Amino acid sequence: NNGLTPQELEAYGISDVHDIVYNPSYDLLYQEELDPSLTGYERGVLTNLGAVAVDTGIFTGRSPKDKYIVRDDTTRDTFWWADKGKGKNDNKPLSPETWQHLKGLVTRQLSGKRLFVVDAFCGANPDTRLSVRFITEVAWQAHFVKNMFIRPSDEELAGFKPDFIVMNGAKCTNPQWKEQGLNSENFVAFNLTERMQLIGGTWYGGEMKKGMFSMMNYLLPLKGIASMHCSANVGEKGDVAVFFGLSGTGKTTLSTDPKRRLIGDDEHGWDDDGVFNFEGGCYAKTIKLSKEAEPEIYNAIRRDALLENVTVREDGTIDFDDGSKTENTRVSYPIYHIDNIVKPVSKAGHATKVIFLTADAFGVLPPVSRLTADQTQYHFLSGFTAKLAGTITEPTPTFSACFGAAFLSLHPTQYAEVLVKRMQAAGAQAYLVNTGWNGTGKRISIKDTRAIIDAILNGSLDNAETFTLPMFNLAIPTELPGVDTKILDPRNTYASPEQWQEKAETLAKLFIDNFDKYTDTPAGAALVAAGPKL
Ligand SMILES: Nc1ncnc2c1ncn2[C@@H]1O[C@H](COP(=O)(O)OP(=O)(O)OP(=O)(O)O)[C@@H](O)[C@H]1O
Ligand SMILES: [Mg+2]
Ligand SMILES: [Mn+2]
Repeated sequence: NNGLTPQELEAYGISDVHDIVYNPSYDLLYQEELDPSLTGYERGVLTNLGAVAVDTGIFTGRSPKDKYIVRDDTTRDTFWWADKGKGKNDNKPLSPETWQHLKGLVTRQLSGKRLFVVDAFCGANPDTRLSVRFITEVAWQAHFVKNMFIRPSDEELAGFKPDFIVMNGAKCTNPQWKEQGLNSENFVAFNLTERMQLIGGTWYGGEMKKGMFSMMNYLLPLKGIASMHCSANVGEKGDVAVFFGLSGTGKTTLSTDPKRRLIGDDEHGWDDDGVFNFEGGCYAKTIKLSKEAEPEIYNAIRRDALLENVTVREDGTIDFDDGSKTENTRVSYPIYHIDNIVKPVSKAGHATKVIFLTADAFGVLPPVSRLTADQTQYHFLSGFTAKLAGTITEPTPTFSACFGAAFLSLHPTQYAEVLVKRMQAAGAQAYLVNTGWNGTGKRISIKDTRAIIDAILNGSLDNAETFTLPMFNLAIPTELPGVDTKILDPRNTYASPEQWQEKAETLAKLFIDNFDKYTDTPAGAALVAAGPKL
Protein backbone atom coordinates (compact mmCIF):
# COMPACT_ATOMS: atom_id res chain seq x y z
CA ASN A 1 0.00 0.00 0.00
CA ASN A 2 1.34 3.39 -1.15
CA GLY A 3 3.17 5.64 1.32
CA LEU A 4 4.93 3.31 3.78
CA THR A 5 2.09 1.78 5.76
CA PRO A 6 2.53 -0.94 8.41
CA GLN A 7 0.95 -3.32 5.89
CA GLU A 8 4.04 -2.79 3.74
CA LEU A 9 6.39 -3.98 6.50
CA GLU A 10 4.19 -7.07 6.87
CA ALA A 11 5.62 -8.25 3.55
CA TYR A 12 9.01 -8.43 5.30
CA GLY A 13 7.37 -10.60 7.95
CA ILE A 14 7.04 -7.87 10.58
CA SER A 15 3.74 -7.75 12.47
CA ASP A 16 1.76 -5.46 14.75
CA VAL A 17 3.73 -2.37 13.72
CA HIS A 18 2.20 0.44 15.73
CA ASP A 19 4.27 3.54 15.01
CA ILE A 20 6.58 4.03 12.02
CA VAL A 21 9.12 6.87 12.10
CA TYR A 22 9.93 7.24 8.39
CA ASN A 23 13.05 9.19 7.36
CA PRO A 24 13.43 11.14 10.61
CA SER A 25 14.90 14.64 10.36
CA TYR A 26 18.04 15.48 12.32
CA ASP A 27 15.94 17.41 14.86
CA LEU A 28 13.60 14.46 15.46
CA LEU A 29 16.62 12.17 15.95
CA TYR A 30 18.12 14.71 18.34
CA GLN A 31 15.14 14.69 20.71
CA GLU A 32 14.73 10.90 20.36
CA GLU A 33 18.28 10.23 21.57
CA LEU A 34 18.10 12.61 24.50
CA ASP A 35 14.74 11.27 25.76
CA PRO A 36 15.25 10.92 29.58
CA SER A 37 13.13 7.76 29.43
CA LEU A 38 15.80 5.81 27.51
CA THR A 39 17.80 3.16 29.36
CA GLY A 40 20.89 1.12 28.54
CA TYR A 41 22.70 1.36 25.21
CA GLU A 42 19.80 3.26 23.62
CA ARG A 43 20.66 6.23 25.82
CA GLY A 44 22.60 9.11 24.32
CA VAL A 45 24.33 11.96 26.18
CA LEU A 46 24.97 15.58 25.20
CA THR A 47 28.56 16.83 25.03
CA ASN A 48 29.94 20.36 25.34
CA LEU A 49 30.45 20.34 21.54
CA GLY A 50 26.73 20.01 20.95
CA ALA A 51 27.10 16.48 19.61
CA VAL A 52 25.43 13.46 21.22
CA ALA A 53 27.54 10.47 22.25
CA VAL A 54 26.31 6.86 22.49
CA ASP A 55 27.75 3.51 23.64
CA THR A 56 27.65 0.71 21.09
CA GLY A 57 27.63 -1.88 23.88
CA ILE A 58 29.81 -4.97 24.14
CA PHE A 59 30.72 -4.81 20.44
CA THR A 60 32.87 -1.77 19.77
CA GLY A 61 33.96 -2.96 16.31
CA ARG A 62 33.03 -5.46 13.58
CA SER A 63 32.74 -9.20 14.27
CA PRO A 64 34.02 -11.03 11.17
CA LYS A 65 33.61 -14.42 12.89
CA ASP A 66 29.84 -13.85 12.91
CA LYS A 67 29.53 -12.92 9.23
CA TYR A 68 27.73 -15.41 6.96
CA ILE A 69 26.45 -15.36 3.40
CA VAL A 70 23.66 -17.71 2.31
CA ARG A 71 24.84 -20.24 -0.26
CA ASP A 72 22.13 -20.80 -2.86
CA ASP A 73 21.81 -20.86 -6.65
CA THR A 74 22.60 -17.13 -6.93
CA THR A 75 25.79 -16.89 -4.84
CA ARG A 76 27.23 -20.41 -5.12
CA ASP A 77 29.38 -20.16 -8.26
CA THR A 78 30.33 -16.49 -7.95
CA PHE A 79 31.16 -15.85 -4.29
CA TRP A 80 34.64 -16.06 -2.77
CA TRP A 81 33.75 -18.69 -0.13
CA ALA A 82 35.84 -19.24 2.99
CA ASP A 83 35.64 -23.04 2.61
CA LYS A 84 36.59 -23.01 -1.08
CA GLY A 85 40.00 -23.60 -2.62
CA LYS A 86 40.47 -19.83 -2.72
CA GLY A 87 41.98 -17.60 -0.03
CA LYS A 88 41.33 -17.06 3.67
CA ASN A 89 38.25 -14.90 4.22
CA ASP A 90 35.12 -14.37 6.35
CA ASN A 91 32.56 -15.32 3.69
CA LYS A 92 31.23 -18.31 5.64
CA PRO A 93 28.43 -20.29 3.91
CA LEU A 94 24.96 -20.45 5.46
CA SER A 95 22.02 -22.68 4.55
CA PRO A 96 18.69 -21.13 3.49
CA GLU A 97 17.09 -23.05 6.36
CA THR A 98 19.23 -21.48 9.08
CA TRP A 99 18.62 -18.15 7.32
CA GLN A 100 14.85 -18.47 7.72
CA HIS A 101 15.42 -19.30 11.38
CA LEU A 102 17.53 -16.17 11.90
CA LYS A 103 14.98 -14.12 9.93
CA GLY A 104 12.25 -15.30 12.28
CA LEU A 105 14.21 -14.06 15.27
CA VAL A 106 14.65 -10.63 13.74
CA THR A 107 11.15 -9.97 12.39
CA ARG A 108 9.66 -11.19 15.70
CA GLN A 109 11.98 -8.88 17.64
CA LEU A 110 10.84 -5.96 15.49
CA SER A 111 7.14 -6.86 15.72
CA GLY A 112 4.80 -4.82 17.91
CA LYS A 113 7.25 -1.94 18.22
CA ARG A 114 7.88 1.64 17.12
CA LEU A 115 10.15 1.18 14.11
CA PHE A 116 12.58 3.69 12.59
CA VAL A 117 12.71 3.26 8.81
CA VAL A 118 15.39 5.09 6.83
CA ASP A 119 15.41 4.97 3.02
CA ALA A 120 18.68 5.90 1.34
CA PHE A 121 21.15 5.28 -1.43
CA CYS A 122 24.50 3.51 -1.60
CA GLY A 123 26.40 4.97 -4.53
CA ALA A 124 26.32 8.51 -5.99
CA ASN A 125 25.40 7.40 -9.54
CA PRO A 126 21.76 6.38 -10.22
CA ASP A 127 22.83 3.68 -12.69
CA THR A 128 24.80 1.63 -10.15
CA ARG A 129 23.39 2.75 -6.80
CA LEU A 130 21.47 0.61 -4.36
CA SER A 131 18.20 1.83 -2.88
CA VAL A 132 18.51 0.52 0.70
CA ARG A 133 15.76 0.45 3.35
CA PHE A 134 17.05 0.22 6.94
CA ILE A 135 14.79 -0.88 9.80
CA THR A 136 15.69 -0.55 13.47
CA GLU A 137 14.17 0.11 16.91
CA VAL A 138 17.03 2.23 18.26
CA ALA A 139 17.13 5.93 17.30
CA TRP A 140 20.89 6.43 17.25
CA GLN A 141 21.14 3.52 14.79
CA ALA A 142 18.83 5.22 12.29
CA HIS A 143 20.92 8.36 12.92
CA PHE A 144 24.08 6.45 11.93
CA VAL A 145 22.56 5.35 8.59
CA LYS A 146 21.25 8.85 7.95
CA ASN A 147 24.79 10.25 8.35
CA MET A 148 26.62 7.47 6.45
CA PHE A 149 24.41 6.87 3.43
CA ILE A 150 23.14 9.17 0.68
CA ARG A 151 20.12 11.12 1.94
CA PRO A 152 17.45 11.18 -0.81
CA SER A 153 15.40 14.21 -1.83
CA ASP A 154 11.64 14.48 -1.29
CA GLU A 155 11.14 13.89 -4.99
CA GLU A 156 13.32 10.76 -4.83
CA LEU A 157 11.42 9.21 -1.92
CA ALA A 158 8.27 9.46 -4.05
CA GLY A 159 9.45 6.78 -6.45
CA PHE A 160 11.62 4.97 -3.91
CA LYS A 161 11.66 1.18 -4.31
CA PRO A 162 14.37 -0.59 -2.25
CA ASP A 163 16.81 -3.06 -3.85
CA PHE A 164 18.15 -4.23 -0.53
CA ILE A 165 16.69 -4.38 2.98
CA VAL A 166 18.66 -4.38 6.19
CA MET A 167 16.89 -5.37 9.41
CA ASN A 168 18.80 -4.58 12.54
CA GLY A 169 17.79 -6.83 15.41
CA ALA A 170 20.62 -5.83 17.76
CA LYS A 171 18.55 -6.65 20.86
CA CYS A 172 17.96 -10.29 19.90
CA THR A 173 20.40 -13.21 19.86
CA ASN A 174 20.32 -16.77 18.46
CA PRO A 175 20.05 -19.35 21.29
CA GLN A 176 20.17 -22.37 18.92
CA TRP A 177 23.57 -21.43 17.51
CA LYS A 178 25.52 -24.46 18.83
CA GLU A 179 23.07 -26.79 17.13
CA GLN A 180 23.48 -24.86 13.88
CA GLY A 181 27.27 -24.74 13.83
CA LEU A 182 27.58 -20.97 14.00
CA ASN A 183 30.32 -19.03 15.82
CA SER A 184 28.06 -17.64 18.51
CA GLU A 185 24.61 -16.34 19.42
CA ASN A 186 25.33 -13.14 17.46
CA PHE A 187 24.98 -12.88 13.67
CA VAL A 188 25.51 -10.69 10.59
CA ALA A 189 23.95 -12.54 7.69
CA PHE A 190 23.34 -11.76 4.02
CA ASN A 191 21.02 -13.41 1.51
CA LEU A 192 21.44 -12.28 -2.12
CA THR A 193 18.35 -14.07 -3.40
CA GLU A 194 16.15 -12.13 -0.95
CA ARG A 195 18.54 -9.15 -1.02
CA MET A 196 18.54 -8.69 2.75
CA GLN A 197 20.91 -8.27 5.69
CA LEU A 198 20.08 -9.40 9.22
CA ILE A 199 21.93 -8.28 12.29
CA GLY A 200 21.47 -9.81 15.73
CA GLY A 201 23.30 -9.34 19.00
CA THR A 202 25.76 -6.66 17.91
CA TRP A 203 24.78 -2.99 18.24
CA TYR A 204 27.81 -1.67 16.35
CA GLY A 205 26.66 0.52 13.45
CA GLY A 206 29.72 -0.27 11.35
CA GLU A 207 28.21 -3.65 10.48
CA MET A 208 25.56 -1.93 8.34
CA LYS A 209 28.12 0.41 6.70
CA LYS A 210 30.66 -2.31 5.89
CA GLY A 211 27.81 -4.71 5.14
CA MET A 212 26.53 -2.59 2.24
CA PHE A 213 30.12 -2.02 1.13
CA SER A 214 30.57 -5.83 0.92
CA MET A 215 27.50 -5.96 -1.34
CA MET A 216 28.88 -3.21 -3.61
CA ASN A 217 32.16 -5.17 -3.69
CA TYR A 218 30.12 -8.01 -5.17
CA LEU A 219 27.84 -6.29 -7.70
CA LEU A 220 30.20 -3.72 -9.24
CA PRO A 221 33.33 -5.72 -10.25
CA LEU A 222 30.94 -8.05 -12.08
CA LYS A 223 30.01 -5.02 -14.21
CA GLY A 224 33.59 -3.87 -14.76
CA ILE A 225 33.37 -1.14 -12.12
CA ALA A 226 36.14 -0.98 -9.54
CA SER A 227 34.90 -1.02 -5.93
CA MET A 228 37.50 0.40 -3.56
CA HIS A 229 38.42 0.80 0.08
CA CYS A 230 39.91 4.29 -0.39
CA SER A 231 39.40 7.97 0.39
CA ALA A 232 39.44 10.51 -2.47
CA ASN A 233 39.80 14.19 -3.27
CA VAL A 234 40.19 16.61 -6.20
CA GLY A 235 42.31 19.67 -6.84
CA GLU A 236 41.19 22.95 -8.43
CA LYS A 237 42.70 21.76 -11.69
CA GLY A 238 40.51 18.67 -11.45
CA ASP A 239 43.22 16.14 -10.63
CA VAL A 240 41.75 13.25 -8.63
CA ALA A 241 43.71 11.30 -6.01
CA VAL A 242 42.64 8.02 -4.36
CA PHE A 243 44.15 6.82 -1.07
CA PHE A 244 44.00 3.05 -0.34
CA GLY A 245 44.92 1.59 3.03
CA LEU A 246 43.83 -0.62 5.91
CA SER A 247 42.17 0.68 9.07
CA GLY A 248 44.14 3.32 10.95
CA THR A 249 46.51 4.10 8.07
CA GLY A 250 45.29 7.62 7.30
CA LYS A 251 42.70 7.52 4.53
CA THR A 252 40.39 9.83 6.50
CA THR A 253 42.89 12.13 8.21
CA LEU A 254 44.96 12.63 5.04
CA SER A 255 42.18 13.08 2.47
CA THR A 256 40.71 15.76 4.76
CA ASP A 257 42.92 18.45 3.29
CA PRO A 258 41.61 22.07 3.26
CA LYS A 259 43.50 22.74 0.02
CA ARG A 260 41.56 20.03 -1.83
CA ARG A 261 37.88 19.15 -2.31
CA LEU A 262 36.91 15.99 -0.42
CA ILE A 263 35.01 13.43 -2.54
CA GLY A 264 34.76 10.74 0.14
CA ASP A 265 36.83 9.09 2.84
CA ASP A 266 36.29 5.33 2.66
CA GLU A 267 34.28 3.72 -0.13
CA HIS A 268 34.38 4.56 -3.84
CA GLY A 269 33.69 3.06 -7.21
CA TRP A 270 35.43 3.79 -10.52
CA ASP A 271 33.44 3.62 -13.76
CA ASP A 272 33.75 5.08 -17.27
CA ASP A 273 33.08 8.60 -15.98
CA GLY A 274 35.43 8.52 -13.02
CA VAL A 275 35.57 8.12 -9.26
CA PHE A 276 32.33 8.27 -7.23
CA ASN A 277 31.51 8.08 -3.49
CA PHE A 278 29.20 5.36 -2.08
CA GLU A 279 28.42 7.23 1.13
CA GLY A 280 26.87 10.48 2.36
CA GLY A 281 29.04 10.98 5.42
CA CYS A 282 32.40 10.36 7.09
CA TYR A 283 33.44 8.06 9.95
CA ALA A 284 36.48 9.51 11.71
CA LYS A 285 38.67 8.01 14.44
CA THR A 286 38.85 10.08 17.61
CA ILE A 287 41.47 8.57 19.95
CA LYS A 288 43.96 11.24 20.93
CA LEU A 289 42.25 13.58 18.44
CA SER A 290 44.15 16.88 18.26
CA LYS A 291 42.26 20.00 17.16
CA GLU A 292 45.56 21.53 16.11
CA ALA A 293 46.62 18.50 14.04
CA GLU A 294 43.18 17.73 12.53
CA PRO A 295 41.04 20.94 12.75
CA GLU A 296 38.57 20.06 9.98
CA ILE A 297 37.61 16.76 11.60
CA TYR A 298 37.43 18.37 15.04
CA ASN A 299 35.10 21.12 13.83
CA ALA A 300 32.81 18.51 12.27
CA ILE A 301 32.02 17.29 15.80
CA ARG A 302 28.91 19.37 16.48
CA ARG A 303 25.13 18.81 16.54
CA ASP A 304 24.09 16.05 14.10
CA ALA A 305 27.44 14.29 14.37
CA LEU A 306 27.29 11.05 16.39
CA LEU A 307 30.09 10.24 18.82
CA GLU A 308 30.75 6.58 19.60
CA ASN A 309 32.28 5.05 22.72
CA VAL A 310 34.13 8.23 23.67
CA THR A 311 34.35 8.96 27.39
CA VAL A 312 32.36 12.02 28.47
CA ARG A 313 33.31 13.60 31.78
CA GLU A 314 30.73 14.76 34.34
CA ASP A 315 30.85 18.33 33.05
CA GLY A 316 29.98 17.09 29.57
CA THR A 317 33.52 17.53 28.25
CA ILE A 318 35.04 14.76 26.14
CA ASP A 319 38.36 13.08 26.97
CA PHE A 320 39.48 12.15 23.45
CA ASP A 321 42.66 10.52 24.82
CA ASP A 322 40.81 7.97 26.95
CA GLY A 323 40.67 4.63 25.18
CA SER A 324 39.50 2.59 28.19
CA LYS A 325 36.39 1.21 26.53
CA THR A 326 38.08 0.98 23.14
CA GLU A 327 40.79 2.50 20.94
CA ASN A 328 38.15 2.34 18.19
CA THR A 329 36.31 5.49 19.27
CA ARG A 330 34.57 7.05 16.29
CA VAL A 331 32.23 9.81 15.17
CA SER A 332 30.09 9.89 12.08
CA TYR A 333 28.87 13.09 10.41
CA PRO A 334 27.10 13.99 7.17
CA ILE A 335 29.64 14.99 4.53
CA TYR A 336 28.62 18.68 4.50
CA HIS A 337 30.14 19.04 7.98
CA ILE A 338 33.41 19.43 6.06
CA ASP A 339 33.64 22.82 4.35
CA ASN A 340 35.65 22.08 1.22
CA ILE A 341 33.77 19.19 -0.44
CA VAL A 342 32.41 18.33 -3.89
CA LYS A 343 28.74 19.42 -4.07
CA PRO A 344 26.00 18.48 -4.76
CA VAL A 345 26.97 14.99 -6.00
CA SER A 346 30.06 13.26 -4.59
CA LYS A 347 31.93 12.34 -7.78
CA ALA A 348 34.83 13.54 -9.90
CA GLY A 349 36.96 12.48 -12.86
CA HIS A 350 39.33 9.53 -13.28
CA ALA A 351 42.11 9.31 -10.70
CA THR A 352 45.65 10.10 -11.83
CA LYS A 353 47.44 9.58 -8.52
CA VAL A 354 46.98 6.30 -6.64
CA ILE A 355 48.45 6.32 -3.14
CA PHE A 356 48.82 3.17 -1.00
CA LEU A 357 48.94 3.97 2.69
CA THR A 358 50.60 1.63 5.18
CA ALA A 359 51.60 1.98 8.81
CA ASP A 360 54.82 0.00 8.99
CA ALA A 361 55.52 -0.79 12.64
CA PHE A 362 58.71 -2.65 11.64
CA GLY A 363 60.27 0.71 10.68
CA VAL A 364 61.60 -0.65 7.38
CA LEU A 365 59.68 0.96 4.51
CA PRO A 366 60.47 4.56 3.42
CA PRO A 367 58.06 7.54 3.97
CA VAL A 368 57.43 7.67 0.21
CA SER A 369 58.44 5.80 -2.93
CA ARG A 370 57.21 5.76 -6.51
CA LEU A 371 55.95 2.36 -7.62
CA THR A 372 56.33 0.62 -10.97
CA ALA A 373 53.26 -0.97 -12.59
CA ASP A 374 54.15 -4.49 -11.40
CA GLN A 375 54.85 -3.37 -7.84
CA THR A 376 51.46 -1.62 -7.83
CA GLN A 377 49.75 -4.98 -8.31
CA TYR A 378 52.13 -6.83 -5.98
CA HIS A 379 51.43 -4.42 -3.15
CA PHE A 380 47.70 -4.17 -3.88
CA LEU A 381 47.27 -7.95 -3.49
CA SER A 382 49.61 -7.92 -0.49
CA GLY A 383 47.74 -5.28 1.52
CA PHE A 384 50.41 -4.90 4.19
CA THR A 385 50.26 -2.95 7.45
CA ALA A 386 51.59 -3.62 10.94
CA LYS A 387 50.12 -2.39 14.23
CA LEU A 388 52.45 -2.73 17.27
CA ALA A 389 50.80 -5.23 19.63
CA GLY A 390 52.75 -5.38 22.87
CA THR A 391 52.03 -3.33 25.96
CA ILE A 392 53.81 -0.80 21.61
CA THR A 393 56.34 -3.62 21.66
CA GLU A 394 56.93 -6.26 18.99
CA PRO A 395 55.38 -5.16 15.67
CA THR A 396 52.79 -7.58 14.30
CA PRO A 397 52.07 -7.80 10.53
CA THR A 398 48.72 -7.85 8.76
CA PHE A 399 48.32 -8.81 5.13
CA SER A 400 44.86 -8.00 3.82
CA ALA A 401 44.33 -8.41 0.08
CA CYS A 402 43.34 -5.23 -1.81
CA PHE A 403 43.73 -3.26 1.43
CA GLY A 404 40.31 -4.47 2.60
CA ALA A 405 40.05 -8.28 2.58
CA ALA A 406 37.30 -8.26 5.21
CA PHE A 407 34.90 -6.65 2.71
CA LEU A 408 35.70 -8.68 -0.43
CA SER A 409 32.87 -10.81 -1.86
CA LEU A 410 34.89 -11.84 -4.90
CA HIS A 411 38.43 -13.19 -5.30
CA PRO A 412 41.17 -10.55 -4.75
CA THR A 413 42.57 -10.84 -8.29
CA GLN A 414 39.14 -9.84 -9.64
CA TYR A 415 39.50 -6.46 -7.91
CA ALA A 416 43.11 -5.98 -9.01
CA GLU A 417 42.10 -6.70 -12.59
CA VAL A 418 39.44 -4.01 -12.73
CA LEU A 419 41.71 -1.55 -10.87
CA VAL A 420 44.61 -2.04 -13.32
CA LYS A 421 42.25 -1.51 -16.27
CA ARG A 422 41.05 1.85 -14.87
CA MET A 423 44.54 3.02 -13.94
CA GLN A 424 45.82 2.26 -17.44
CA ALA A 425 43.06 4.14 -19.26
CA ALA A 426 43.94 7.19 -17.18
CA GLY A 427 47.73 6.95 -17.13
CA ALA A 428 47.57 6.85 -13.32
CA GLN A 429 50.75 6.75 -11.23
CA ALA A 430 51.03 4.71 -8.00
CA TYR A 431 52.90 5.59 -4.82
CA LEU A 432 53.53 3.88 -1.46
CA VAL A 433 53.55 5.97 1.71
CA ASN A 434 54.69 4.82 5.17
CA THR A 435 52.41 6.71 7.59
CA GLY A 436 53.91 4.45 10.26
CA TRP A 437 57.19 4.15 12.14
CA ASN A 438 60.95 4.23 11.48
CA GLY A 439 64.13 3.48 13.44
CA THR A 440 63.23 6.25 15.87
CA GLY A 441 60.51 4.18 17.58
CA LYS A 442 58.03 7.04 17.12
CA ARG A 443 55.37 7.34 14.43
CA ILE A 444 56.00 9.96 11.74
CA SER A 445 54.13 13.18 12.53
CA ILE A 446 50.97 14.18 10.67
CA LYS A 447 52.75 17.40 9.67
CA ASP A 448 55.53 15.50 7.90
CA THR A 449 53.02 13.14 6.32
CA ARG A 450 50.91 15.99 4.90
CA ALA A 451 54.02 17.55 3.36
CA ILE A 452 54.79 14.25 1.62
CA ILE A 453 51.26 14.05 0.22
CA ASP A 454 51.55 17.60 -1.16
CA ALA A 455 54.82 16.74 -2.93
CA ILE A 456 53.11 13.75 -4.56
CA LEU A 457 50.06 15.79 -5.53
CA ASN A 458 51.96 18.82 -6.84
CA GLY A 459 54.29 16.75 -9.03
CA SER A 460 57.56 17.66 -7.29
CA LEU A 461 58.00 13.98 -6.41
CA ASP A 462 57.71 12.88 -10.05
CA ASN A 463 60.49 15.31 -10.98
CA ALA A 464 62.71 14.37 -8.06
CA GLU A 465 65.92 12.40 -8.54
CA THR A 466 65.54 8.91 -7.10
CA PHE A 467 67.71 5.99 -6.06
CA THR A 468 66.78 2.35 -5.40
CA LEU A 469 66.24 1.06 -1.86
CA PRO A 470 67.77 -2.46 -1.61
CA MET A 471 65.76 -5.66 -1.05
CA PHE A 472 62.38 -4.04 -1.73
CA ASN A 473 63.73 -2.24 -4.84
CA LEU A 474 61.79 0.94 -4.21
CA ALA A 475 62.57 4.21 -5.99
CA ILE A 476 62.97 6.75 -3.21
CA PRO A 477 63.65 10.52 -3.63
CA THR A 478 67.01 12.13 -2.84
CA GLU A 479 65.20 15.16 -1.42
CA LEU A 480 61.72 16.67 -1.23
CA PRO A 481 60.25 20.19 -0.62
CA GLY A 482 58.89 20.67 2.88
CA VAL A 483 60.29 17.49 4.43
CA ASP A 484 63.53 16.50 6.17
CA THR A 485 65.90 14.65 3.86
CA LYS A 486 67.11 12.49 6.74
CA ILE A 487 63.84 10.55 6.98
CA LEU A 488 63.54 9.83 3.24
CA ASP A 489 66.06 6.97 3.54
CA PRO A 490 64.75 4.64 6.29
CA ARG A 491 68.33 3.56 6.99
CA ASN A 492 69.26 7.03 8.25
CA THR A 493 66.85 6.71 11.20
CA TYR A 494 68.84 3.82 12.74
CA ALA A 495 72.14 4.05 14.62
CA SER A 496 73.70 1.62 12.16
CA PRO A 497 72.32 0.58 8.75
CA GLU A 498 72.84 -2.98 9.99
CA GLN A 499 69.80 -2.65 12.25
CA TRP A 500 67.70 -1.72 9.23
CA GLN A 501 69.15 -4.64 7.26
CA GLU A 502 68.17 -7.29 9.81
CA LYS A 503 64.63 -5.99 10.23
CA ALA A 504 64.31 -5.57 6.46
CA GLU A 505 65.14 -9.24 5.87
CA THR A 506 62.47 -10.27 8.37
CA LEU A 507 59.84 -8.13 6.66
CA ALA A 508 60.86 -9.23 3.15
CA LYS A 509 60.48 -12.87 4.21
CA LEU A 510 56.95 -12.22 5.54
CA PHE A 511 55.98 -10.61 2.22
CA ILE A 512 57.38 -13.55 0.25
CA ASP A 513 55.66 -16.11 2.47
CA ASN A 514 52.37 -14.23 2.11
CA PHE A 515 52.41 -13.71 -1.66
CA ASP A 516 53.06 -17.40 -2.25
CA LYS A 517 49.34 -18.18 -2.16
CA TYR A 518 48.86 -16.02 -5.26
CA THR A 519 51.49 -17.73 -7.40
CA ASP A 520 48.97 -20.42 -8.39
CA THR A 521 48.30 -18.49 -11.61
CA PRO A 522 50.99 -17.45 -14.18
CA ALA A 523 50.11 -13.77 -13.75
CA GLY A 524 50.66 -13.90 -9.99
CA ALA A 525 53.72 -16.10 -10.35
CA ALA A 526 55.06 -13.47 -12.75
CA LEU A 527 54.46 -10.79 -10.11
CA VAL A 528 56.82 -12.44 -7.61
CA ALA A 529 59.62 -10.65 -9.43
CA ALA A 530 57.97 -7.35 -8.42
CA GLY A 531 58.29 -8.30 -4.76
CA PRO A 532 61.18 -8.19 -2.23
CA LYS A 533 64.28 -10.34 -2.76
CA LEU A 534 67.03 -11.33 -0.32
N1 LIG B 1 51.57 10.43 10.44
C1 LIG B 1 50.27 10.08 10.42
N2 LIG B 1 49.58 9.93 9.27
C2 LIG B 1 48.30 9.62 9.30
N3 LIG B 1 47.57 9.43 10.38
C3 LIG B 1 48.28 9.58 11.54
C4 LIG B 1 49.59 9.90 11.61
N4 LIG B 1 50.01 9.99 12.91
C5 LIG B 1 48.96 9.73 13.61
N5 LIG B 1 47.85 9.45 12.87
C6 LIG B 1 46.55 8.93 13.45
O1 LIG B 1 46.29 7.62 12.88
C7 LIG B 1 44.91 7.45 12.55
C8 LIG B 1 44.74 7.35 11.08
O2 LIG B 1 43.37 7.13 10.94
P1 LIG B 1 42.28 7.02 9.80
O3 LIG B 1 41.04 7.31 10.55
O4 LIG B 1 42.61 7.84 8.62
O5 LIG B 1 42.23 5.47 9.36
P2 LIG B 1 41.48 5.13 8.02
O6 LIG B 1 42.50 4.76 7.00
O7 LIG B 1 40.43 6.10 7.69
O8 LIG B 1 40.82 3.63 8.55
P3 LIG B 1 39.24 3.19 8.38
O9 LIG B 1 38.98 2.46 7.12
O10 LIG B 1 39.14 2.33 9.59
O11 LIG B 1 38.42 4.39 8.48
C9 LIG B 1 44.23 8.66 13.16
O12 LIG B 1 43.98 8.39 14.55
C10 LIG B 1 45.34 9.72 13.05
O13 LIG B 1 45.21 10.74 14.04
MG1 LIG C 1 38.36 6.41 7.82
MN1 LIG D 1 37.31 1.57 6.20
